Amino acid sequence: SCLIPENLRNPKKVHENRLPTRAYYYDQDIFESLNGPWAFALFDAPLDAPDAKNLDWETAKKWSTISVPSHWELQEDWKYGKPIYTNVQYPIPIDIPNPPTVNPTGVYARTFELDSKSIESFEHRLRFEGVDNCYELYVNGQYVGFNKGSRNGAEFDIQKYVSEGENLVVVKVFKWSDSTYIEDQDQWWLSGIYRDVSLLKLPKKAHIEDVRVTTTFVDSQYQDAELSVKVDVQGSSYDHINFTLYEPEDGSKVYDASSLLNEENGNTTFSTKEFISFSTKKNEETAFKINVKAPEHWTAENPTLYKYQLDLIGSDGSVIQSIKHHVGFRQVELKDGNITVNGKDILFRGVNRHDHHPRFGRAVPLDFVVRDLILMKKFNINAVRNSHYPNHPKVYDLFDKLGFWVIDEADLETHGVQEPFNRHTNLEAEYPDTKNKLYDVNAHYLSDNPEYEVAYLDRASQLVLRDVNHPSIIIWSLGNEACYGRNHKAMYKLIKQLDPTRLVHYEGDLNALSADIFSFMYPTFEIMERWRKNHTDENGKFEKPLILCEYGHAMGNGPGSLKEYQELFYKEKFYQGGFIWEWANHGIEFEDVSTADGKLHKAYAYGGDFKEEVHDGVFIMDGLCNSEHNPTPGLVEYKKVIEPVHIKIAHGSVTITNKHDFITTDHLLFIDKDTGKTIDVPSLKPEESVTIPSDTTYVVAVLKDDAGVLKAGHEIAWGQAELPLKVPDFVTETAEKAAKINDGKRYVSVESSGLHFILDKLLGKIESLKVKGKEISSKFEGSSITFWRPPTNNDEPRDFKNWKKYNIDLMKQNIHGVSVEKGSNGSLAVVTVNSRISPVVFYYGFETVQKYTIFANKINLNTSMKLTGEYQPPDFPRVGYEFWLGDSYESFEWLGRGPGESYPDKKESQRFGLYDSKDVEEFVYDYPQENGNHTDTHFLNIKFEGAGKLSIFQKEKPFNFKISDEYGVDEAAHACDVKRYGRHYLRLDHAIHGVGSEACGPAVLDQYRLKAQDFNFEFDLAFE
Amino acid sequence: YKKVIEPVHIKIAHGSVTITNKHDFITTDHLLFIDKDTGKTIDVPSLKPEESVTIPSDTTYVVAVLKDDAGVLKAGHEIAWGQAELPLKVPDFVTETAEKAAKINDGKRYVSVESSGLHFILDKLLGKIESLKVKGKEISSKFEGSSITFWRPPTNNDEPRDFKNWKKYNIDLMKQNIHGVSVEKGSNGSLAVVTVNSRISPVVFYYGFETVQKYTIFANKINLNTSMKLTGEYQPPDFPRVGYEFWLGDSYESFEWL
Ligand SMILES: [Mn+3]
Repeated sequence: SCLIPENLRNPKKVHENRLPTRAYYYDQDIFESLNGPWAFALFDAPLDAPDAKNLDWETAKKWSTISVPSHWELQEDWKYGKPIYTNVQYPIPIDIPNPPTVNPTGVYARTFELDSKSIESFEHRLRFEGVDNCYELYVNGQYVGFNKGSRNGAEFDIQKYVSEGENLVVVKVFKWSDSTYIEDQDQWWLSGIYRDVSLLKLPKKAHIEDVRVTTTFVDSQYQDAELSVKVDVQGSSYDHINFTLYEPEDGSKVYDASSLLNEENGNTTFSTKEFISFSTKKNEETAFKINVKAPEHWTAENPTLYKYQLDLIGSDGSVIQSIKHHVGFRQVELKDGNITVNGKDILFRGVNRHDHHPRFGRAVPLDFVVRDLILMKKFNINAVRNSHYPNHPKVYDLFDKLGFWVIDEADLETHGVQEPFNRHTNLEAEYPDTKNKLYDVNAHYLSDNPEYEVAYLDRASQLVLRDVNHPSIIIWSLGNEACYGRNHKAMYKLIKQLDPTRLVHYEGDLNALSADIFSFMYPTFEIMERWRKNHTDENGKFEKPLILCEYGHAMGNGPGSLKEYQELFYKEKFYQGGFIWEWANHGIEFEDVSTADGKLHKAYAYGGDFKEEVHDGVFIMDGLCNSEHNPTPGLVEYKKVIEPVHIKIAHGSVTITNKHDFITTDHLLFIDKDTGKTIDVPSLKPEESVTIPSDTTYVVAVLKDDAGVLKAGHEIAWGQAELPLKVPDFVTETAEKAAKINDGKRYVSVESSGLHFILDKLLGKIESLKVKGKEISSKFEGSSITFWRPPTNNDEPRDFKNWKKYNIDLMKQNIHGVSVEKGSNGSLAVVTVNSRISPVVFYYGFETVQKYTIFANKINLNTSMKLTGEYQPPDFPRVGYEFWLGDSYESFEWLGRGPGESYPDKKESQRFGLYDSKDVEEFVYDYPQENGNHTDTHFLNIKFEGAGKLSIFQKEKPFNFKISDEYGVDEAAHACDVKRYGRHYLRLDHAIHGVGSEACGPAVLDQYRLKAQDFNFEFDLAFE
Repeated sequence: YKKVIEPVHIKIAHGSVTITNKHDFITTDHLLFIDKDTGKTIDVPSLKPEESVTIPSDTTYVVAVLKDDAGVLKAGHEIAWGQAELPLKVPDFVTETAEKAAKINDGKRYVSVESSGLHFILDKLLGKIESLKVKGKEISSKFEGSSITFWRPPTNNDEPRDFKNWKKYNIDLMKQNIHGVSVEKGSNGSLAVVTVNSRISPVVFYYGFETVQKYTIFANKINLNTSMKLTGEYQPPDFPRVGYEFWLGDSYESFEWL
C-alpha cells in the first residue's frame, strides 16, 4: 500500500529514536514549557501534508494557531471536526494493520530561542507527555524521530539539531495507525497534542538519567526495612552521589490544590529535618542499600511519606543535579492467596477513573484531577484504577500524597475485534465465567498475533518504567478487554523482570496464567461464588484472590444493590473488593436545540449528538459523578455502603466495628445525634468492635481535625436505629355536620362546611377536592391509578421492553359501577367506585374497588386491586395515584428518607429524618429519566399558601412519593429538553420497582422487583 | 399480476409460435393475434380450453388482442403476449484506437489524462472520479465513502429481515480505502491505463472486497473493469445492490434504453 505511509501500517514501528523510558521527575530548572499557541494546519491525509524537511517558519507563520495542549475536535466552532463516541465497535474498517487511507493529519509548528551558553551547558531534549494517535518530529527541517502510544510519554535527543537563535519544531500528527487497533477504549475518539510539551535542559558533562527506589521489609513482622536506591548516571564528569532521607510527615498532613500543585523551586530548601545520610565514593557503584529502623508505613488510609534529596556531585564538590522526591515504606505481596500490603490483606473501595473534562476532553488540567481525588476521598473511596491507560505523569504524586491504592494500566484495548463476531452470531450475553471462549476465537488478530509483540511489550515497558517509584501503585495491569494471547504472556514476563515488587492484573486472562490476581467485571453473586468455590481447596486455601475491576455500572439512576455486593466482600477473605465503573459521565458541553423550548441551551453530549456514522449513544453517561464531575445519588449511595466503620443500633446498644484495613478509630469523633453530646469510644483496631449501652437513635462518626483534604466535622460513617411507623396524631372530625349529596347522571357532589368533593362517575376522576382552602384533583389520562415511569438507563435493555410490550403505559380505567351512600360513623358520605384497570390490546388487568370515605377534614381512600386475566407482565414500574396540586401549593415536607431521592435497592444512604423541600437541590440527570422518588415515607405534608398543610399517610406501611413539575421525560434527550406544566403534581405510590444495574450487569434483584400481584392499600388525606 | 395470470400462453422458440388457451371456458375466437415484427395478423385456429397449436414463424414478438369492444374492454385491448428471448448484442460502437498525443499528469493526489475532446481526473486518495468530460458530455462519481455502493432504500418487504441484516452488517457504511494507484501510458490504441487497488469494507467490520478498478482510456470511450474479491470473517448473507453512482452533467436532458 503506497497510498498509506509505511510507518502508519507497521505494528513493529513503535517509535524511531525515542529515548529509553525512565522514572518521571518534574524539575523546574530542567523543564521548560513549550505549551501555548502553535502554527497549525489540518490535511485530509498524509499525502496532502507538506514535507517537513522543507517547511520554513516563514511559511508556517502564516497558518492559524491552535493552543497546546488541546484536542483538535474540541475547538471554538468545531473548526477541526467533532468528537466521535464508540464503545466496542471500531470507527474504522478492520484491515489489520492498515489504517484508513483518508487519515486526518495535523501539522504543528512553533519556534524557541537558544543561547550561545545554552548549547554549551546543556543536553537538549523534547518531552511529549501525550499525542494521539502518533507523530513524526522535526527540528530545523531535520527528521528527529517517530512515536506511537497515545497515553504514554516520549523523549527525543535534540542536541545534534539545534542552532543558536531561532529553532523550528514541527510535529506531524496522525489520527489513525496500526496502533489504533490496540487503542479501542470505550471513550471519545479525540486527536492531537493533548498533553504538555517540554524542552529539557540537562547538565551536559554528567546528569541523572534514572532512579530506582524500592522498600522491602526484612522481616515477617514488618518492622525494619531495606531502602534500596539505584541511580543511573550518564557521563564521566562526576565524583559521587549524596542521599538524604528526611524525618517522615504523617499521612494526616493537610493539603489543598495549591500545595499539592506547587512546583517550586531552585533556591527552595526541600527539607532540613535529616534522618539518614549516605555518600557514595569516587569510582564506586552509584547505588546503595540502607537498613532503616522501624519506619512509618505508607498506606492508602495513612499516606505517610519520607522526603528525600538525591545529589549528583562533581570533583569540586558542587551539586551538578538534585532530585527531590519521596519514599513510601510499603510492600505488596501475593501472600496465602491474598493481595497483601505490609502483610495485610486489603480491601479495595475503588473506582475506574478515565481522563475526562466536559470542555477539554482528555487534556485535563491538573487542578481538575485534584478536584476529582478530593471528591473521592470525601466519599470514602480508597483506590483507583487508571482505566484504561496511564494518566499525566504528575498525577501519581497526587495518589502518593492523598493515599489511593492504584492500578496503573497499560494503554491497550482490543475490544472491537469482537463486534463483527457478536453480530454474526447474534450473541445476547457475555458472562465473566464463560466469555473468554468467545474472545479466544479472535485473539489471533492482535493479542495472539506475533507481529504485535513489540507493540505490546512497548506498552508494558512504557507503563512500568515511567511510574516505578510511586508507592501508591501496587498493581500493573496489562490493559483491558484485549482477548488473551502470547503477547500478554510476554508482557507478564517483561514486567516481572522490570519490576519484581508489584503484582500483575489482566481481566482478559480468566485463569490468570500470566497474572497474579483473578478479576471479574459485572459478575452475578452466583458467578462470584462458583469461582470462589472452584478455587478454594478442601483445606480452605486459595492460590489467588478475586477483585472486581469493574462492577456496579453507575449509568443513570443507579446502581442498585451495592449493598449486596459489599456484604459479599466482607464475608469472604477470597474477595478483596472492587472498582465501580465509572467515576464520571464523559459528557462534552455543547449547544443543544430544545425539544421543550425551541431554543438553544447548554447541554452535555453523548453518542449521536455529534452525528457520528456509528456511535454507542448514552453509554457515555455511566459515572457516579455527572459530566461536570459533581456527585450523583450513585456516589452518595456508594459512600454509605463502603463506609469504613459500622454503626449498628439495636436493643439499647450501639455496636461500632472498625472496618479499616490499617488505621484506628482515634481520629473519629462519635456524636449521639439525639442529645448532641459525644460518645466515649475506645480506640478500635481493624476488625475490633465494641458494644455501648445507649438510648440513642442516631449516631454519627465524624473527623476530629482537618486531615489530608478533609475538614474537621466531615462525616465518615453513621448508623440509625430502625424507625417504627407511627400514625400521626391527626384528629378526624367525626362530629355530625349536615352534608349535601348530589348524585347526578355523570357527576357526584358532596358538599359540607369547608368541603367540596366532585367525582366524574364516567371516568373515576376526581374533578375537584377542596378542603379548607386546599385543593387537589386527579391528574388523569386514561386512569386514576397509573403504573408507568420514564425508563432509567437500567430499565432500557429488558424491563422497559417488557413494560412497553404489555402496554403498561396505556393502562385504562373502565368504570363499571359507582355507589353513593350517606355517611355512617362520623362519616359525611361514602362513594365506592368499581372498575377494571386494564390496558388496550390486553386481557390482564385489575378488578378495582376504590372506597372514598369522606369526613369534614379528612378523606380515607381504600384501594383494592385484584389481578385478573391471562398473559400478564412479570412486574410493573410503579403503582399509585397522580394528583394535580392547587394554585396555592408552595412547598412540601416529609418524614422518611432524605434529603435526596431513594429507591428499593438504592436507599440506605438516605437516613430517616424530617425533611423540607426548601433545603434540597433536587438532582438533575444528564440523561432525563425516573428521578425524585422518596421511598419508606412515613408521612408527607403538602403546604398551601394561606391554608396550612395537607397531611398524607399510608396505613401500616411506609409509601413512595414524588412531587414535580415535569413531563416529556421519556423522550427528552437532555435536561433542557424536559417539559414543564403550569402546576405541580403529586405522584403518590403504594410501591415502586427497584433500580438495579442491568444496563451493564445484573437485573434488579428479586426482593426489589415490583412483581405482578394483587394490590391493597389505604391512604388518608388529612386537611389541617 | 396481469402478465403472470394471462389466460393465453404465447411461447416463441425455434421458428415456432406455440399458443395455448388457458381459459376455463371460452375459446380464443374473440382474440386477434398480431405478429408485432411485421404488423400483419396471424391466422390462429379456434382453441378450446387447454388446446394448443404450433405455427411456424420468424416472429420475435406476438400480441393477443381483443377484436371488438366486449364487456368493459375496448377493441385492441391486450390480453396476452409472448416474446422470443433476446440475445445480448454488443453495439456497433467504433472505439477510436488511432494514436492521439495525450498529456498524462500524475500528481501527488490527482491524476490527469488530457487529450483532444477528453478530460479525465481521478482523486487517488479517494478513488473518486473528479470529472470525466468527453466530447461535451460530463460525468463524475457521486461519492460518499465509496465509488462502488451497495445500499438501497429498504422496501416494505426488505424491512422485517433483509434490511435488519444489511443494517447489522453496516452495508450502508461501506468505505473505499485506496491502497495503490498505477498510472501507465496507453498501449493498443489506448491513451492511458489507470489502475486503482483498494479495499471496500464497512467501518466496524473485517469483511470486504479486495478491489481492482482498471480504467482503460480511449479518445471516445472508457473501459472500466471491476474485480471484487470477497474477503474476511463474519460476512453478510446477501447485499441489496452493487454498482457505481455517477453525477450527470448539467447538459443532461433524457435517456433511452434497450
Ligand atoms: Mn436535547
